[PDB]
Amino acid sequence: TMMSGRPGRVPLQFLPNEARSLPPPKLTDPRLVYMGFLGYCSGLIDNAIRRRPVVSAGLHRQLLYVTSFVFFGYYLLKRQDYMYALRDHDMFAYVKSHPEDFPEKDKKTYGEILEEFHPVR
Amino acid sequence: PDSWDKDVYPEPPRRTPAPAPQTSLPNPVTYLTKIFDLLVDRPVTLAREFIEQQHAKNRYYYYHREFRRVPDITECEEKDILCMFEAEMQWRRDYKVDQEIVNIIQERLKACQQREGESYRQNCAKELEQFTQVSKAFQDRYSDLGAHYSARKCLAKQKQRMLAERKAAKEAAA
Ligand SMILES: CCCCCCCCCCCCCCCCCC(=O)OC[C@H](COP(=O)([O-])OCC(O)COP(=O)([O-])OC[C@@H](COC(=O)CCCCCCCCCCCCCCCCC)OC(=O)CCCCCCCCCCCCCCCCC)OC(=O)CCCCCCCCCCCCCCCCC
Ligand SMILES: CCCCCCCCCCCCCCCCC[C@@H](O)O[C@H](CO[C@H](O)CCCCCCCCCCCCCCC)COP(=O)(O)OCC[N+](C)(C)C
Repeated sequence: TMMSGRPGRVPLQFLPNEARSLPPPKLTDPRLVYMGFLGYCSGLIDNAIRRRPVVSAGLHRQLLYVTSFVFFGYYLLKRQDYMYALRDHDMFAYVKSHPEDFPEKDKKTYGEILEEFHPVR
Repeated sequence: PDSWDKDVYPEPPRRTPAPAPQTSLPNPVTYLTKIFDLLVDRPVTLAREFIEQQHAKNRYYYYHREFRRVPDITECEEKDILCMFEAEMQWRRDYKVDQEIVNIIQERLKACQQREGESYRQNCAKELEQFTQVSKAFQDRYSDLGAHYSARKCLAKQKQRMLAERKAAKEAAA
């Protein structure tokens, strides 16, 4: 477990307060559109299994499918973005606080670097 | 013709002997040439005159793109992706230009062979030496880089060649 037991972590909290400082996902997010597509597919499959007209029947039910998927997808995307931002924050903090473990290296040009040549023949 | 550069594509001056007939028989070649000029050359000349008159009314121009020089892979730092990209693109353009230079020299060689005809082995010795030198340099540059060639690989090959030359010079001086 990498980020389990992280200091200051409140248990059973889907989205902490520190996540409010990150940019929320746009409503036209391609991931949100894909979640809505999944909801629409679920509605179509529901109509197919219940032997209703797949495309025409149950418009309210299909709309509820799409809406529920979009809602949960928006919150899931918020949590995913928060976790990735937290990972980057921790990585940068560790790199900064361990300079002897992460030292800068002198940059040499390819005019100085000697690379062996392997002819293709 | 001013279409191409006479210096880049040289032509020896054309020496055509004058006719010196020895018989009273008419020349069928001359008669057929007169017929050809009367029946074909004049109509095609008039057609081209009309076409060029149409072209002169709508004159417009196109240009030759100029590329400024950019730092090469020797100057680029290690894993400096932008400099590596610029250097690789420049190296590819130079490779294309060198290929076309070799093509120009080969065209010179072929034209001189055909022109000199039965005395080509002697009169085309100048164009054979230029082709030999150009092809030697081009081969030393891009001989066996491979399908996935690059400026880095060409630089490694040049470094290997320079090391071999330095070792040979040191051994000779020893
Ligand atoms: C549309 C492209 C989708 C691509 C994939 C996307 C993901 C899946 C889609 C979601 C689920 C869709 C519904 C599934 C059930 C369909 C049942 C059916 O009959 O459907 C016919 C139905 C119309 O018929 P109906 O009158 O309602 O009822 C007739 C009976 O169902 C007649 O039924 P029957 O009694 O004759 O049933 C017999 C039939 C029953 O067969 C079926 O029911 C086949 C479909 C169900 C199988 C599984 C579907 C996929 C589920 C997810 C799995 C992964 C998918 C991706 C896989 C990729 C790799 C393959 O069985 C057979 O024929 C057996 C032989 C074949 C078996 C072997 C082949 C199996 C292939 C499995 C994979 C198929 C992938 C594509 C599926 C596309 C389905 C439309 O048409 C559709 O459902 C069309 C799809 C919806 C179109 C909406 C259009 C909206 C307006 C335009 C929008 C334009 C774009 C919007 C943007 C803005 C533009 C301006
Ligand atoms: C103050 C007044 C307002 C309070 C607001 C409420 C505060 C939050 C309340 C949360 C609900 C109350 C508790 C109910 C159970 C909590 C469940 C959830 O919230 O907890 C989180 C758990 O969240 C879920 O794990 C995320 C659900 C993600 C669902 C998708 C999984 C990803 C699948 C990948 C493919 C995705 C496909 C698309 C899916 C539709 C983190 O809790 P944690 O104590 O730390 O878990 C310990 C175990 N660990 C450490 C190993 C994780």
